[PDB]
Amino acid sequence: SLQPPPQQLIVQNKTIDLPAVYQLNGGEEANPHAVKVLKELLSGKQSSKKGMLISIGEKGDKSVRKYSRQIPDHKEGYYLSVNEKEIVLAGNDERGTYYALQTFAQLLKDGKLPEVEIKDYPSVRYRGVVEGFYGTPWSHQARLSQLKFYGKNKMNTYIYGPKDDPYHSAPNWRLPYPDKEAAQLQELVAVANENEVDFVWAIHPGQDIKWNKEDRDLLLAKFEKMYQLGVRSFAVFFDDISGEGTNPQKQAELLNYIDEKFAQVKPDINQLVMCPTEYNKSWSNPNGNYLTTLGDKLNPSIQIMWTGDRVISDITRDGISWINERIKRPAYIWWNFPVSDYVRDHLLLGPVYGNDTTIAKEMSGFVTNPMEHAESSKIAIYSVASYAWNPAKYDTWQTWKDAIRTILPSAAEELESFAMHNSDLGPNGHGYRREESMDIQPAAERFLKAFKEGKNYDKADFETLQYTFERMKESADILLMNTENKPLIVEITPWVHQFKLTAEMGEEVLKMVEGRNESYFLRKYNHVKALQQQMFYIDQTSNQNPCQPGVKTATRVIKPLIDRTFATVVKFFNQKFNAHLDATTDYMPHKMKNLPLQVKANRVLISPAGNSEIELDAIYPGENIQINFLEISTDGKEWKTVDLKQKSRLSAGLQKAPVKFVRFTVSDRQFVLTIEK
Ligand SMILES: CC(=O)N[C@H]1/C(=N/OC(=O)Nc2ccccc2)O[C@H](CO)[C@@H](O)[C@@H]1O
Ligand SMILES: *CCC(=O)Nc1nc(OCC)c2ccccc2n1
Ligand SMILES: [Ca+2]
Repeated sequence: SLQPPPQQLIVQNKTIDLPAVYQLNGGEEANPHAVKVLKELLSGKQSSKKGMLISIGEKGDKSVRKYSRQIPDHKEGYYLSVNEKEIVLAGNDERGTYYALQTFAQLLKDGKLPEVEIKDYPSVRYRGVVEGFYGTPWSHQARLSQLKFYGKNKMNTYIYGPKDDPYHSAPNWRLPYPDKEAAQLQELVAVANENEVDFVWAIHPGQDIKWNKEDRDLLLAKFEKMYQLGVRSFAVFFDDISGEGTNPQKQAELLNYIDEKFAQVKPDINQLVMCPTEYNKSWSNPNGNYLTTLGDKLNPSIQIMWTGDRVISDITRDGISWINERIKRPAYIWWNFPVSDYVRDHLLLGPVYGNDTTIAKEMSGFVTNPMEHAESSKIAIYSVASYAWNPAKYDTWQTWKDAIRTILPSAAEELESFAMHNSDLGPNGHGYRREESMDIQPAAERFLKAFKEGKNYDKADFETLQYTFERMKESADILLMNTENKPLIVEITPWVHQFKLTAEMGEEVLKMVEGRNESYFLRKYNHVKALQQQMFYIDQTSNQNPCQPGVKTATRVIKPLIDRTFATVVKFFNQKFNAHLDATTDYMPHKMKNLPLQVKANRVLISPAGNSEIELDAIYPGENIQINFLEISTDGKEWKTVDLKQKSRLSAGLQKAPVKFVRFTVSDRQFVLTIEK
């Protein structure tokens, strides 16, 4: 179950016991970070000249002289061997020896090891994570846990650049970090050194940069300050800006100046990376030369980032050849998944897939932009680690499961059950979607076809939907009480509650389908109406972010099935008993075309596309109104007019006037009312 899978592996079907007495060779000349891991696995057991020999070292150390032809000639490569007589842990360099110990740890199970020989190295030079999303940046504790996660999975790159960090971007990118933040970054560097991770500190100055010597010197003095805190890798981001910062000639000259007077003057600087203004094909200029200007001017040692054909996209062979021909070097991939800062009411916990597995030679690096929930991003981050190290053997679904069993061994099935139905994005401006609920979709669709048109449904499909809802409630309850990874549970709790209510509503709707007598039907109908109101309450109190507030879950297949079945059986009931039950699926306290009202924060809106009127559930102080292509009231009858101001964009302030009724009548497609709460 080795992850990432080695490049060469030979297994024997013999097993040996971890030596109760051993003899260590090279503990004083091999990588201290590797030796530490090794003595943790050996602790309690006896060290002496007598007993089984264990040899650790880098190529060149006396300890591994006998094995120098077995060691691959690759950066961060290594050689591992286990048999009845000895154990050999030999890297090509110090990082190779560490990675050798990471594979060693997985092999050890029940104090036993397999007789095995491994020769291994990475297909992609730089592999890791870039924290470059919009929203609440990762807490200090989350980042400490991230960096240890990367070393176990042989990730060698952590790029720091949260967009909402003011000392990284606007407005204070010229200012050194305050003492509290500086000591915290100094600890992150230490921890990342211990885990063999390059800490890349980025800076995002392009929105108000001036191409003079004052800003150029200040950017360097900040880089020097970051250097004093330990940083040895650096990046400059020019994404999502307007104005003079988009000049490719000035951008290249700045990065070349950083190379020659900073990166070439220090003794120990590693990566130097920049992100271009045009960072995807769809947004580049055909009548232009931005990318060819960078490609010709940028020093060859400086990397250039790229998200692919679009802002959210999969990386193909056509797409990477399109950019490599222009920038005149292999691209440094910035892959925007599972980042969710444009769909903040969803969790994206599905598998990693869609990236070509034969283009390892065509890319300098590969980093994933994750979500603001750090522990939840581990599922996809684990998969990127596997993909980037050995793409030729990358198995999508098997790594998704292996990730889940590593993140939460105590309740892995319960978490897989949760993630299976929390992976799609819903409709979004990028048109980027993922698979969800694929195992139950066939039976779901067959049940609803037959149900809508009087035919009998297969009893097996009906039982498959009952089995689903029942297991959903098991996982929700078990996950909420799980203390193995308390940070993970805290992140997902609002979705876990909504998950459970979805499942309860599902069971009640299926009982409406069975529908024995009239009295039972109305009982289940009233219970569904209560569950709807409960889902509304969570949606309005939990995760009230300023962008897409609320909580959505199981949206691709499960929620449409429950809503469509509820609407259908309610209409059959009204036809049979001549009744007038409400068939609407989402609770809404306000009232009144078929466009439903929405409540987002303190806003009340109509969904975008004598006359008509909106009635609130009470009186509220009014703030403003916005319409895009006349009167208000508090009791219905006594109205009053306020006029609008145009600039498509009609606005008007209410200035705290009491309001309950709003009307538009016949005078000269968003439509929003903002109130005070
Ligand atoms: C290079 C890159 O991806 N930049 C940002 C990025 N921005 O892409 C945009 O949506 N760009 C944009 C679109 C409209 C207005 C302003 C910027 O995409 C990622 C996914 O949202 C964000 O996390 C990144 O910070
Ligand atoms: C919820 C507020 C919001 O949408 N913030 C946000 N801003 C930007 O761009 C700011 C220039 C953004 C870009 C890409 C993805 C998400 C984003 N969110
Ligand atoms: Ca050495």
